Amino acid sequence: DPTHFEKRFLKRIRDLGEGHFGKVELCRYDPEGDNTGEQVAVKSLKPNHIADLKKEIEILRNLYHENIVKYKGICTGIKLIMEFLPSGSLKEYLPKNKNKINLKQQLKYAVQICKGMDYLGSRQYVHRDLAARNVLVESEHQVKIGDFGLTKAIETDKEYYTVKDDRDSPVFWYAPECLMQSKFYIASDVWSFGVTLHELLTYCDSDSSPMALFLKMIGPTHGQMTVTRLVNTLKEGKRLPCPPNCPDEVYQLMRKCWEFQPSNRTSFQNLIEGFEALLK
Ligand SMILES: COc1ccc(Cl)cc1-c1nn(C)cc1NC(=O)c1cnn2cccnc12
Repeated sequence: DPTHFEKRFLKRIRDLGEGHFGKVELCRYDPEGDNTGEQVAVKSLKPNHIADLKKEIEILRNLYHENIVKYKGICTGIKLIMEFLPSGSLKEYLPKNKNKINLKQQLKYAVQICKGMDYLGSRQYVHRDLAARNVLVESEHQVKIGDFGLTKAIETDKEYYTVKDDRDSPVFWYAPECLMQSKFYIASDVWSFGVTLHELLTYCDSDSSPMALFLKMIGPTHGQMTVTRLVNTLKEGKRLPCPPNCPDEVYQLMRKCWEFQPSNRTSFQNLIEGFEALLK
């Protein structure tokens, strides 16, 4: 079985990244024992979260798209084995490559994120975690959606999935329905995409991050009152400002991701056409 990675041959090299419950490591699968084996990215949990990882593995095993990270297999306790992309995420790549990545490349990356996301939605799934940290860089010409840790299936003939465990949520990327009722629609991922586009256009600058910008708008002195204050700001019609050097035509497309009601938001296909017209 080419998708079965034996524990004895999966050699840990170094850490790539870490979250609250999981971590990704660079390993080499070396059955020959001479360091000629293929490098792979391995996701595992820190010592039920085990059940969630098993559902995440089965989602990725069945996704096939040029802008979705490639599933390679499993190591059985279970580890998810995937292709290794040495450039890492946009969050680490963009601050180090501003000279190479111009506006034309930023908009092509935006089209690619939209294509991967439209494919996920056609498979009846809602991501719930679309942010620059979850987009990997294949090359200066290609990006891939690189994590599916919070992904849920939407029931047939239903418009949304309700999440009970909303602990450690990326609130500054969440649409009003997610914050107010814990409801996740395909239109909620469109809202998240608008915030990821803002990150891409600022080259993931820490000082102008969505969290930093919203906290200036609401006040960084609230604590447990932060989310209510965020909801009030959005209900008032306030939104993230236009990124520096971002043309108005691009900002207007970003604004279409942030219509208050999910049913009024632009689709991923409408965004692709919008960006393709600006690229011509
Ligand atoms: C999407 O990334 C993550 C997802 C979950 C976690 Cl827990 C950490 C990262 C992460 N943090 N950082 C800083 C870098 C990461 N990842 C890579 O560099 C990487 C390279 N190839 N690859 C393939 C699949 C997944 N990740 C990678």
